[PDB]
Amino acid sequence: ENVAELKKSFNRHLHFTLVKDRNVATTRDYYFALAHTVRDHLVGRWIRTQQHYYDKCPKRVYYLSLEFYMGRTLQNTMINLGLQNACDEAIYQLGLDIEELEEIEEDAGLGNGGLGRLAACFLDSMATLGLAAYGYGIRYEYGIFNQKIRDGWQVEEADDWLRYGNPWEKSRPEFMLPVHFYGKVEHTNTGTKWIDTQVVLALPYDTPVPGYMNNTVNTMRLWSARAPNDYIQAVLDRNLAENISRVLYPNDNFFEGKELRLKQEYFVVAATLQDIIRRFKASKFVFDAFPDQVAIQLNDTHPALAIPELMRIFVDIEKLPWSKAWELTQKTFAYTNHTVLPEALERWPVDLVEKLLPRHLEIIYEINQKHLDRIVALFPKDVDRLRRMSLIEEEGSKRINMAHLCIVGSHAVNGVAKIHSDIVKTKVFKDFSELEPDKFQNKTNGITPRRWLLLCNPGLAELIAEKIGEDYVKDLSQLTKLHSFLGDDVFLRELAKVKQENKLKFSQFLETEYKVKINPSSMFDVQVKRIHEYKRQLLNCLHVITMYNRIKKDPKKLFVPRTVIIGGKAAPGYHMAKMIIKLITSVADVVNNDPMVGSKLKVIFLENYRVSLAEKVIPATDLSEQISTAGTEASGTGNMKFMLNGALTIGTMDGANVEMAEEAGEENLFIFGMRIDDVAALDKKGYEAKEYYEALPELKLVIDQIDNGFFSPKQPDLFKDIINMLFYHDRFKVFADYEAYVKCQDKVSQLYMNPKAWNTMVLKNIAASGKFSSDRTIKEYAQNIWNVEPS
Amino acid sequence: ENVAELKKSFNRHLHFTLVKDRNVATTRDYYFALAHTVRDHLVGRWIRTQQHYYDKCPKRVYYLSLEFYMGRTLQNTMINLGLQNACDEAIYQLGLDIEELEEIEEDAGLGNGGLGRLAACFLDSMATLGLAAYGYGIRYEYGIFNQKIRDGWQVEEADDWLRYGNPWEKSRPEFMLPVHFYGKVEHTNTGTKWIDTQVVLALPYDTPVPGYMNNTVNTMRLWSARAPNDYIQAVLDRNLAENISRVLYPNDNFFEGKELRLKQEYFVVAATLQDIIRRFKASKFVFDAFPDQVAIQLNDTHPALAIPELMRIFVDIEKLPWSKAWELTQKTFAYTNHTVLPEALERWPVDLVEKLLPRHLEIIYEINQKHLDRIVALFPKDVDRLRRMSLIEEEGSKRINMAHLCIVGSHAVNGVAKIHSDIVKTKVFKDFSELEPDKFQNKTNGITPRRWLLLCNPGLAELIAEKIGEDYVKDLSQLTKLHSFLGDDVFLRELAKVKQENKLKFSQFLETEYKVKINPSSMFDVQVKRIHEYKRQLLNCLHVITMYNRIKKDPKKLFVPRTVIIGGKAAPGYHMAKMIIKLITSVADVVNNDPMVGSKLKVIFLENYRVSLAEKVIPATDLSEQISTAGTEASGTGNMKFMLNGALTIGTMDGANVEMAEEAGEENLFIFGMRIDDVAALDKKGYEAKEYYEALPELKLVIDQIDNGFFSPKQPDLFKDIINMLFYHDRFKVFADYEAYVKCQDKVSQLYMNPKAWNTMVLKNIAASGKFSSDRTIKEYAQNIWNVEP
Ligand SMILES: O=C(N[C@@H](Cc1ccccc1)C(=O)N1CC(C(=O)O)C1)c1cc2cc(Cl)ccc2[nH]1
Ligand SMILES: Cc1cc2nc3c(=O)[nH]c(=O)nc-3n(C[C@H](O)[C@H](O)[C@H](O)CO)c2cc1C
Ligand SMILES: *Cc1c(COP(=O)(O)O)cnc(C)c1O
Ligand SMILES: *Cc1c(COP(=O)(O)O)cnc(C)c1O
Ligand SMILES: CC(=O)N[C@@H]1O[C@H](CO)[C@@H](O)[C@H](O)[C@H]1O
Repeated sequence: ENVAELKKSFNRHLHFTLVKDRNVATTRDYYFALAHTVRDHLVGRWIRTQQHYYDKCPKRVYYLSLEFYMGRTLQNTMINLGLQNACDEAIYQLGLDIEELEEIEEDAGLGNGGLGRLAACFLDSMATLGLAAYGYGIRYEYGIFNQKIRDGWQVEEADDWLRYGNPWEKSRPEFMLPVHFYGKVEHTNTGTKWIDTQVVLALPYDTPVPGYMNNTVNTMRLWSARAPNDYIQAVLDRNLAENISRVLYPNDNFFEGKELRLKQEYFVVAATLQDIIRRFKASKFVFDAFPDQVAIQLNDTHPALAIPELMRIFVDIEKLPWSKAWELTQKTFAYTNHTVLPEALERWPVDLVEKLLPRHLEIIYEINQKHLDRIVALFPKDVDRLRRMSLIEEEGSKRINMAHLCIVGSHAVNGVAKIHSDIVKTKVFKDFSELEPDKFQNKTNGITPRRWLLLCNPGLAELIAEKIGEDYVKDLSQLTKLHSFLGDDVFLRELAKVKQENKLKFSQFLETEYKVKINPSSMFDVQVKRIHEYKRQLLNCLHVITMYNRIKKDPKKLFVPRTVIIGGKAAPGYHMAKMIIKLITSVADVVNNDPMVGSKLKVIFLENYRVSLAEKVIPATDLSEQISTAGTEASGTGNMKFMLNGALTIGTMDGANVEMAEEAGEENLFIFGMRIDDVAALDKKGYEAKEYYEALPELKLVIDQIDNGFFSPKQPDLFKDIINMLFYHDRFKVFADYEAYVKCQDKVSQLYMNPKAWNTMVLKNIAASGKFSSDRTIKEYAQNIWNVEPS
Repeated sequence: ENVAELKKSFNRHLHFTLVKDRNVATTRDYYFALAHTVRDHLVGRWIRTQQHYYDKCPKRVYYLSLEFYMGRTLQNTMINLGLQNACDEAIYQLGLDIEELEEIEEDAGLGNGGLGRLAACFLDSMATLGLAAYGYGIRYEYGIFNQKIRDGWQVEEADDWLRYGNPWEKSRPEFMLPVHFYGKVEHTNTGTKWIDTQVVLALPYDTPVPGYMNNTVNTMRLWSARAPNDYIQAVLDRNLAENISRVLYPNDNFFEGKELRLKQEYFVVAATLQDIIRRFKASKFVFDAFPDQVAIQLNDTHPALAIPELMRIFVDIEKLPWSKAWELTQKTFAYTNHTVLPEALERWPVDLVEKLLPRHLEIIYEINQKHLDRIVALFPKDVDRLRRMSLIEEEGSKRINMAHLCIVGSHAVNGVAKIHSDIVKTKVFKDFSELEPDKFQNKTNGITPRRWLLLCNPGLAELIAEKIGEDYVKDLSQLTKLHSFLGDDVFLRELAKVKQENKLKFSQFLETEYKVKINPSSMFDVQVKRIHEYKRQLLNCLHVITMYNRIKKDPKKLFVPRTVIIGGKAAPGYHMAKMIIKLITSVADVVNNDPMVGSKLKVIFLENYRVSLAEKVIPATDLSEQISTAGTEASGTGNMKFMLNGALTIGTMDGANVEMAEEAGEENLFIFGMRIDDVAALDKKGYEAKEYYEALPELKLVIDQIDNGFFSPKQPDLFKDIINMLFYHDRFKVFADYEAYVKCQDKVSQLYMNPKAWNTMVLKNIAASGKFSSDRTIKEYAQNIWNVEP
């Protein structure tokens, strides 16, 4: 009945929408035909959901982020709507392979990593929980670049994801808005005027966000820059305004103070706030109840400008008195802190802001005066306190500390993991938290069980549902029921078979994609995340070389075989990250082609790591590498995906790793290396990498091989830069955790030789992953920050 | 496809396609819902038509043009498909106004004027005649600019026609192709290689072209430039390649040798030829029969590069020997000449071509040598003949004469009107026509009766069909049957009522759009075409001022009232055209606000003249101004639209105007002024505008008022530039035709006072318009140049 109508709709779309028949249709046409067939099932509910929010007017949540790492939409939509099985059958009956059609879809890679994926995971949870929430960002013409490996090096290729069209976005021409830039401030008797500005239009594109089996369809609104309204040159120059939403800055945890980036931040903030204000004034709910109807979450400081923009609107446009506007503003905004790394901190030079946003610079100054006046009144003698709490930094050049603007403009500030939120509250912003202790909170990150379990690992989800029901999908805490099977050998072998099939499926991937032959029974050791010195795939590379030498030493020694996979993109300007990639492809080349090691150890640099590819490798993983230096990874989410999918974790007591051990029992994770306190002690005492290289014979060998050209014969000093940083500038102490790491790694393999105990531990991990659902994360945000409830 | 199912489809699209309901839908959503509803009716026939061409493999026609002035598509499609009445009813039942929805659609203004509209009219006729024809152009992101009038001056606004989406285009991703630029030529032992080039991808977008009531749906394929595959800057720099299809050059009859324009020309040529070759090799058809399967018409010299590109492909890629390739090339191409005006002539500097297209420059040189060798062999003593017939001009800087390249690479060359084709053949290219007399031809232009009668003037089409049947739609020569009603007073009054209702409808337009109050019973005097010194709306402006003074002179004099309308866009760099516009808005301001003239004379500068707006004003017109200097307007097509729609013509013996008099009887048109020979005689003898200003008292007054600030008090010398050109540099002799013009105009008004005789003449015009159908034009092209059949 349903299968029949689905095949009918597909043929209808292929004909009328793609203008094709079965003899001339391309694979891309079949994908689009299916996408349209599935898309139609979203319309009724999307209209009803948005209409419901208008009628019953519940408090609305607006997740304002410069990034939304959404991945592919077809499968996700089919699943949340309960149409996957019917569609799978419809496509099969028509003689096609749904998997092939699914591969046609481009990832919507409008994010760099964890930050943009958290936003994506949050949209899915907010819809599944039935909250009146909206995602607001920029519709980048180009997302995170596609990565290629040339002569072992990363090469960037433009990610032209819209070239063939996106059936999942809906232009909303009637809501276009003008955004202002430059110009000059004019203080009149009717109020202050921001005049002589250049205008860039913002056209919003709505993408539906289907809740998991609940008839709710929320919206993700992305803005695209358009020019307003020598002739030829004047028309070509329209490219200049449209360049604002042209490309996503491909840096993870790195502030790049480019003027264009500033424009993107203001662009999305101005369009968004105007749209929210307009929706408020049409709600039939004059802004007294604004914050009882509106909640705006600042995802990192990127949209910090939203604070003085709201004030600008309230004061300059709506004519509200400063005091009242300031109060509403704080009740409206909440700020989420995502990192304590110095290079990620946004500090915009007042000069640049003055030229681009002169009125906003005056507003920020005013906020700062009112702010410092309060502090001067309570702590008179304390002069330096004012210096430390100011939104303005006069170090060399004067600049705005965006993080401080976010704190004073918000009623709630949160970190993303216990350890991180603690550091944010008591160390980094001690001066602020002391004054307003109730302001700072923690909201441990999470991942959505739909995309990261049900979609990416159907085999595992089925096994679990077979044993404990399907309720866990909407309430992952349900996974603890998996404990009852701890001594169940048949279940443990079923668990091990699912993982075995994931590995085989992914092995097929690696062999067609890459030269090398993979040992499907080897242990899959994986580290996939953005290349960073702080995340240390370098430390991992030190271990791979160690295992290499060891085999070369004693060839016939009983060695648990491994397929080591390291994948991730480096920001374009990050030289060390790029050197580390080359170092890894070099090592692999030597290991994979050495006859004495052969099928014992294989190394793969998984290129173009991205959301759709994460969905493949993660379910096939046995060992998840989460080895950042303690105190560096604010939270992490990749660690959670691997835990939910049956992999054991080797890592430090950092970010959310700590809470994973808490939930699963430290004994059921391979924790190692320095802890927050240990890195501190070492810092005070002073770190000298040279000493470990001295003490550690296995390390000295690894290092001498790198620095001598053993892994770059034609370029003997190619890795000279890596050697120098490690010996004289390693802020992340690679050599200091090397011994504990290799020791920890040895124990992992020992446990791997015992299938029954390895799988018993995996079970304890999966049964303990319930806390890491973004459904739980969102619930806490909802009741402790946004003050909202399901609809 | 009746009313109930049409309303159903509309609601379905509004819901699933526009994601709306009746309470939140916008007017734009309603337009799109209807467009999609109508579009669906094209799919079956479009797939079957293209499939038919593959199976039965008839010789195909490819109209290669840098311009396609298509206008709006909804109404046209509804009409050619016989769905207009049903849709009209469906939309009405749903509580909407189809006229309002139709106004939402943007014109597809991918052309400047006559040249691009001729291409558009040809696509409609080729589909109605059932020919296997394709239109190949560039999908400009921006078409001809939208014109605004600020402080009486034209201002240009970007024509962002794709902003909200084009439901009539279909991306054809599987046929994307790479186009090459720059690089360098490498002569090897395996053949010549064009290497180290930069690549720009070309993605084609197909638009259906429905034939009139015949199940045929052809294709118009437009190419869009896309880049292949410091980081941020590198991605932004992708804008540079995509800039190739960014904007239409807004010049009419004017060559602007900009490098970007050269890129556009090669771009469309390279993508098009590769696509045609590929389709040829898949036809199930050896390039021996290539020209028996392919015909490529060069619309003006703009795609001239297609000749050495085809050769490049045949020789460098397909490895054919030069002689064989050259033969197939000539049998493939045919060239159409659209103008004899010097500023429109394409002469690209060999330097620029050398850098951008080094391999094509070598090919053009080779063609020129083989060409001159032939001429040297037949006319040894004649040295200067070689200089005159060369594709290369060494005057100052060396440059390529694109027109000469088109002549030698084509087997047929045609003009667009008898008088023009004659000049092209015997005067301009005498050296070539003498050698190959059979090469040069004429193919008088035409307009499609669908868009230009049935669509734009439903009232007239109905009246005609009521009296002589509907066969005239597909065979306009049928209009001669209208003669039988020449003495029929009731028919003549019915004819006059249709024109009366057009005027009222358009008057509603002019009053809401413009301040002024219009006399619906006044004579609508109209001149709408691109602003050009050669088209002379200036001469027209001299007459308006004349009528003005006359009224001021004798207020109570019996004067047939007029609503004078002049509209058109000036190219951005054309200073004189812009000055003339300002001069016209200035005059209007004075006339329209002068209490002594009042409702006697009103002047309007119809802004943003374009295809959809032509469809409104043309049917409402009584008098059509076709007054270019004799010998300047190669043909004209606006003249034909007005004739088919019931307007009388006042004009010179130029372009197709001459043939209009031939068909309708010179007596039934208001011809005047110098003729081709008269302008020549005056040229030899020397023209001195000062003498007419001397002799003509009415003229002297007009001129003194202009030059003294009567029409620009705050800027007394504002029109100084206009005065100078008219006295010392008027290549188009405005003062010389002024007297004959005003005299001719006086007679027009005299005939207008006699409704029965005016309408009797209009009837003789309409009944004689059959020759000007583009169906007849295409039939002649098909049997005498392309050698193709339905
Ligand atoms: O564009 C059409 N369908 C659309 C269908 C579509 C819509 C959204 C996403 C993917 C596909 C189409 O093919 N594309 C939009 C993409 C782009 O903008 O690049 C590609 C279309 C159907 C049709 C049918 C007729 Cl009869 C005439 C013109 C037509 N265009
Ligand atoms: C038929 C014709 C077309 C012209 N088109 C243009 C044009 O498109 N742009 C421009 O800048 N000038 C144009 N001109 C003006 C020309 O370049 C030159 O400036 C004047 O003719 C010198 O008086 C045109 C002139 C003529 C006669
Ligand atoms: C989850 C995810 C990340 C974040 O990974 P971490 O290891 O937690 O930094 C990055 N990239 C992609 C594509 C992801 O799916
Ligand atoms: C037909 C047409 C033209 C050509 O008119 P002429 O009077 O022949 O110059 C130019 N522009 C538009 C919009 C047209 O419809
Ligand atoms: C170069 C150019 O645009 N020429 C124009 O071509 C059209 C189409 O043939 C003619 O009707 C017109 O008189 C002529 O001015």
